[PDB]
Amino acid sequence: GSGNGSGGGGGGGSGGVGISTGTFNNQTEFKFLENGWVEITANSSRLVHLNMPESENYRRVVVNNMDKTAVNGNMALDDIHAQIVTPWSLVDANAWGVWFNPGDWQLIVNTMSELHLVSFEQEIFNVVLKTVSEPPTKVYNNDLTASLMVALDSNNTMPFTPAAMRSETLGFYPWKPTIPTPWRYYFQWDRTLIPSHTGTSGTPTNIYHGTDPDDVQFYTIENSVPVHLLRTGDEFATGTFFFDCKPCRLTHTWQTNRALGLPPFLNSLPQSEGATNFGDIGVQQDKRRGVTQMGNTNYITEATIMRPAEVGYSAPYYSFEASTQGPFKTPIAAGRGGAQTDENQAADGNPRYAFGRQHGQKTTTTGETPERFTYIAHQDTGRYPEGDWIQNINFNLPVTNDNVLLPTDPIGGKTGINYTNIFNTYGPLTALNNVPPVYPNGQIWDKEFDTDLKPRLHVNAPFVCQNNCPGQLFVKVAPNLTNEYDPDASANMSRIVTYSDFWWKGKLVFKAKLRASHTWNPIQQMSINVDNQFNYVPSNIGGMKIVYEKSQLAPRKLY
Amino acid sequence: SLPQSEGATNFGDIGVQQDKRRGVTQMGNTNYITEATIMRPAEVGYSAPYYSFEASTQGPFKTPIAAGRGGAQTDENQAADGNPRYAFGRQHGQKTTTTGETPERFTYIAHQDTGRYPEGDWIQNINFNLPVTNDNVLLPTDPIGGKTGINYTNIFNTYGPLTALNNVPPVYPNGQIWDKEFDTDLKPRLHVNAP
Amino acid sequence: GSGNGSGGGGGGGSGGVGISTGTFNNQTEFKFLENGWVEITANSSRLVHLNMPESENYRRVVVNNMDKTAVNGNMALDDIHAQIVTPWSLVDANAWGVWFNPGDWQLIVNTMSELHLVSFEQEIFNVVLKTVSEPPTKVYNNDLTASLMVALDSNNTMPFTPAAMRSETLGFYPWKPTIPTPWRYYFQWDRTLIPSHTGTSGTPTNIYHGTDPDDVQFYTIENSVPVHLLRTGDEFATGTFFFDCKPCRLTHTWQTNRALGLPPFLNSLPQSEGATNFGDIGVQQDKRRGVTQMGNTNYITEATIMRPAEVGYSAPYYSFEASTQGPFKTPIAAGRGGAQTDENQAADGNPRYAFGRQHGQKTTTTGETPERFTYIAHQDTGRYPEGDWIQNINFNLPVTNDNVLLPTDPIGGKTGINYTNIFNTYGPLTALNNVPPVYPNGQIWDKEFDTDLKPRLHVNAPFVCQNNCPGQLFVKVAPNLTNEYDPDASANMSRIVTYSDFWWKGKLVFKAKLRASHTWNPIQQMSINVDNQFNYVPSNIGGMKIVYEKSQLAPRKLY
Amino acid sequence: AKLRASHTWNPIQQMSINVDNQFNYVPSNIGGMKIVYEKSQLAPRKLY
DNA sequence: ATACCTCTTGC
DNA sequence: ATACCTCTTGC
DNA sequence: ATACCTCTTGC
DNA sequence: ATACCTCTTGC
DNA sequence: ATACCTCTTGC
Ligand SMILES: [Mg+2]
Ligand SMILES: [Mg+2]
Ligand SMILES: [Mg+2]
Ligand SMILES: [Mg+2]
Ligand SMILES: [Mg+2]
Ligand SMILES: [Mg+2]
Ligand SMILES: [Mg+2]
Ligand SMILES: [Mg+2]
Repeated sequence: GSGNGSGGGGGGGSGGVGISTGTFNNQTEFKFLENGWVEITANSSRLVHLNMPESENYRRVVVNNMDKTAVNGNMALDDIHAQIVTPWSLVDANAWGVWFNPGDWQLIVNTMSELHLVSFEQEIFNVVLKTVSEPPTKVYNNDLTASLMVALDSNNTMPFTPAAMRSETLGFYPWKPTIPTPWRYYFQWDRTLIPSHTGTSGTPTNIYHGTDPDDVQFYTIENSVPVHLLRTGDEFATGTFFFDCKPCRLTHTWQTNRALGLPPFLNSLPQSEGATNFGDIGVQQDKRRGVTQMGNTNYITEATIMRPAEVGYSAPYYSFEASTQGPFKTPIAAGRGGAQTDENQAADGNPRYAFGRQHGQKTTTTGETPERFTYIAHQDTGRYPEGDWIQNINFNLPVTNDNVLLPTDPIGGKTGINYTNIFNTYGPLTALNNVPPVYPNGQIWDKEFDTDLKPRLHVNAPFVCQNNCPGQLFVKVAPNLTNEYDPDASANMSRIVTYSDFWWKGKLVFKAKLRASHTWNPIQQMSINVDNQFNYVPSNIGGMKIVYEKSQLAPRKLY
Repeated sequence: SLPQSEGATNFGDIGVQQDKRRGVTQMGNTNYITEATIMRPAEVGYSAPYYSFEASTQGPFKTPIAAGRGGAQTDENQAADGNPRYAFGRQHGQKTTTTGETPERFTYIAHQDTGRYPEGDWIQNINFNLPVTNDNVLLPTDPIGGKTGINYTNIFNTYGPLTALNNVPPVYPNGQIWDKEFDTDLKPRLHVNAP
Repeated sequence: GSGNGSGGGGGGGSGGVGISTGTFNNQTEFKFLENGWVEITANSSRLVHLNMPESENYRRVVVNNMDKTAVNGNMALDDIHAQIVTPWSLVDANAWGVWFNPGDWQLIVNTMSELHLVSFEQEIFNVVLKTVSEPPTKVYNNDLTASLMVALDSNNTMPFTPAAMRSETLGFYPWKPTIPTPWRYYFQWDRTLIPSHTGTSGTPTNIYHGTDPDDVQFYTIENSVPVHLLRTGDEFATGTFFFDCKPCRLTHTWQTNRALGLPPFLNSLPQSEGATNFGDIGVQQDKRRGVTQMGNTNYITEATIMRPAEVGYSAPYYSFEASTQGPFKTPIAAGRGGAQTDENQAADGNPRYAFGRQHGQKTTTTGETPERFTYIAHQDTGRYPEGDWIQNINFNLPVTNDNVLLPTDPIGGKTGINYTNIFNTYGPLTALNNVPPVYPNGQIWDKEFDTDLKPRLHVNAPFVCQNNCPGQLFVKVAPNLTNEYDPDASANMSRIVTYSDFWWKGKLVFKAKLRASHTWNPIQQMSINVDNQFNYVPSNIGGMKIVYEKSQLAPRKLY
Repeated sequence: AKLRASHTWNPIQQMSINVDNQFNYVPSNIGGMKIVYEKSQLAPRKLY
């Protein structure tokens, strides 16, 4: 029935028991420079809460949903894999929402034309630790001398696990607390699994072989980073980090192979208004002057005519490939979009995000179903397979069935397939763009692969750091023991129930550039209205939510 | 959900409905999120036709690969496309005393797990309604062009802007060490004969 | 039902109540220098836990398992001895495992050729003390003003008790806490005990005489070291210590007397492959040219021929000798090894380690039986007695039974004995090596004897400090009293239940040298594989273990 | 070239001799010689 | 033109 | 802030 | 350590 | 006080 | 008197 004793505070220049060590700031600054450059500084802070780990051990676990895949035709459902599980927790902040609110986004997006990522740093403070002790009256006392541990993997020794890919970054609301996630990482494993269908006879091999001892790697924080111990008075801070990576644009393109170059001169123009009064080239398709890449005909049509190269490309879908560890969907860059979609035509390439209350779902809404959406980029660089086709070289037309392959004809005798599903047109002439950011649920920057050769882009984030990326930040509560402890014993050790709270504050800097009017007509711009109006404000209860928004609004020539 | 005792059957469990999990995919239609669905930043390795022979002005020739294969599902017998094979005489490794003019040989199987296991591949209809119907899926089993011993994986290709991979590794002692680059305007990102 | 009061923290430059005083680091550094020297720096930290002593007294206890020895034929089982028991606890860290993990070991061992011990220092911090107070609800409160005591025997006044000899050093896992052991030391005593056998009639004298007052020595910390008192804010640190001792090699030898020098020229060579096509010297054994140490014959054989000196030596076993205080096994240097062993032939010289979870045994395994092993060095410098023999000087052969003594003939009329059991061949020509390290359970360095003349080596560790060795570190909880205390009273004093936790961190430095290829064939190297693969990783539960590994892998000429 | 350094807790793969291959590295009683092939990228590295 | 199984008892 | 059982590997 | 809804009544 | 799996983007 | 959709490859 004691308060513990209240203990007394000694005082240095950067801290003590009853001395704050930090300052809260989650404010965003725009600073206009000469020539239309802007320096955007975004501050962000949060109160973070964290419990002691389940157990102070590292574990090696295997996951096995064999049963589900055992089904036949449920290949895609495979979740098998191995992983190391640590006692540490990770503080990840890589995600649009952590840093900006809508108002901000708006601005950026409407007035700028390109954006560069500059630097970033973070710090922790006002640390606090309390212990619970318990008729179920729970009491809480500060444990003045206990500690919080912190480690920053600046060397990037640990494997990299961006958490946004699972919606586990921090929260997006400055005024409400949040937490870090428990850290874990992939551990190697061999695995086989033969695809099958409903109609498939017997049991296609489906097994977990084990682990290529060659491929083994087991890391630990303890052995690789220096751990800091903070007490309340303590505080920690990373330096400032600078990024090396390309800029990101905020404009989208729209021309496709069809709109490149000099359109054909029309010998004949309409003479009155009306949406049926077309113009006419006025020349026999087989009599026109110009250039093609087709040696046989004399036809020259908007679809035949030569273009300098090729925007976009086509690839297989839905493709699953498989290697040593099981199958996985083959990614695309492009996505699709347009008039012939409307989220329902929604296909391959468009990404889809799913998430919780901490990241956008309405706070007050009950029921644990995740909120979702499919981002549909503005950039018209994807494909409409249905429109594709292939024909015989003789090119005698109108064309015969025997000389043409359609998205309609079935391949391999399977009805619901056609060449477009296994087609691929990437090649030296291909040209395209990087994905666009996705607010607020998009990852912001990402690490590059350590392969000898490399992707030309990643699909999860727009900024890929060329060199090293900022090291991960882990934390964890220091074990607080009871008076009984026998390491020699097999049992798990008992600890005092302990937990901690601390504030975290970060600063992320971008640099961008104002855009300027070039066309006569105005352009698209994000804006509020009666329809969405409520998405941007709390409910009479404090309901909040963050809807997704687009990024590359304005157009730009492609050529 | 974690296991509570040792034993190679005590798996852990995510503990969430596959169609209820949070996260990201590159698939606009479902709500499924599985280790195979989930989005990855890009793609290691690629898949290519085999055994492919192409032909130009001077005759046909095998189309080369970078990757090779390897792993648990091989053991030199599964040995396929990509793995290189060296053959040679006494001056270069074959036992000096051994008589008989048959060359000694081997197939180098790299350690780097960057190749493909075609059998495992598959393709399905966009509607992605599953478990899947035969009509909506193409397998390494179904025969293409009406030829039994063929399937899409033989003419498939997945190289693309997202692809990522490594250079071959050296091969002692029979590997070439360095090599000249082609005088074309555009160039290979690597050669397969030397590092 | 109070929290004690929580007390308030004052602040100096090196500490306070809510100020951390240390940094956790258990990381290992390799720093490559010019000429292939490396500086290996190994850091290591632990959370140490410690309870108040059973009693604040020094006691003088005698141990007596008379009964067991009383048996007859159970001489070896004698455990008698005297000892002082202190209230202090000892922090010992002298043991391979404290400092390196396997990964490390690997490296070292595969790429280096010799290793030197350089310096070492340690420190303690983030001290904490709590008190337990108690329906059995135990509550824990910090006692802000209580203290921890610490003493460092830099003068080496206390008798030296390396704890690894009993597996009581600290733990080997950075991520799990551990503890110090209770300190005690031998106290002199006189004792007699006549060996006997099963078949032995009556009661062989078997007694504890007492104590040669001459030989008496009783030390106390208090009277010999300065004790520091740390409070939470306090922290302590030893200087840095430098070792003076020989290097240790990481290569083993293999030639025996048989492989020294110029082999005999073969006048006749094989002409085809096959493991039966031997070569032939081609000269009558009694007609060859060369040198022996045998004046009588003319025989010259690989076993007769003279060698420059003698590798290895032979000694009695199993020998027990006895002096003033009872019997004890006579130690050997060599051990044995090879083809004719396989842990089952395992004899005299090979050492055997036994230990708990804190030191390698599987953490999850239940049941208090110790894990064990017998280290079998790679260096081929031991003997195979069975092979030995002795013969009459006349050397007329083939030899007669009357002229030869075998490992088979029984000595003293005892069946199960032969000369080799009491044999000894050490002598001026003998040559040999130091023991090799034993990871992870081996002691690392050891003190030298204060005798006028000295051992040429120790068997428990490879590094013996020539001068002084780093002083022992003791700690102990300061008595925390109740309000009642009467020193004048005979009863034991009552104390508040108190205990403490603190982190300890050390740094140990070696310096080594890279090795280089010299032979055509590759050599042995430690490596992982399917078979051992799991020894190096945690179980799905957090099971851990550390298997033993070898040290002198590569070979080296001996001559 | 550049020396490598330990980073994981577990040791890694390493080329080594043993009873099985032992003879590949030495001449026969006749002078038989041979050179077997060996691997090159033994150790692992994160890819990401 | 020999230095402790390389270069290198060099520099 | 460890030197050969003190102070004191100081001075 | 408050300046006209940011940074910034700074520089 | 984060740099490309150590020390060490140090010196 | 042409520089990457302005002024402005200026200053
Ligand atoms: Mg650093
Ligand atoms: Mg570094
Ligand atoms: Mg393997
Ligand atoms: Mg592998
Ligand atoms: Mg002193
Ligand atoms: Mg002294
Ligand atoms: Mg006497
Ligand atoms: Mg005496």
